[PDB]
Amino acid sequence: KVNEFLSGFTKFEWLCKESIQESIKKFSKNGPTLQNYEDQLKKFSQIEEEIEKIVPTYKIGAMELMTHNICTSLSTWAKEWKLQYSQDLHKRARQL
Repeated sequence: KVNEFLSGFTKFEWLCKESIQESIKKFSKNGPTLQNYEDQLKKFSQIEEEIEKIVPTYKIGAMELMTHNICTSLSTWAKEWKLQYSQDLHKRARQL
């Protein structure tokens, strides 16, 4: 049951791979539009919605889990991409 939770949450673990700078740099090399940047910020806010959606806290048999730790991890991981987006926005302004 833990692993079922974990499988539902691999999509959220995607943060760990996406946190690499190379992914955001490939997407930035794509030269996306302002609407695209806004779409990534919005998908990011939706990620945050899922981060607060840590409702499952069922005691796994006779074991109680610490979900707030996971939530905090996800939130920090998250914040990474927003700071990345601000820093690339500034250099777009620079070049153009």
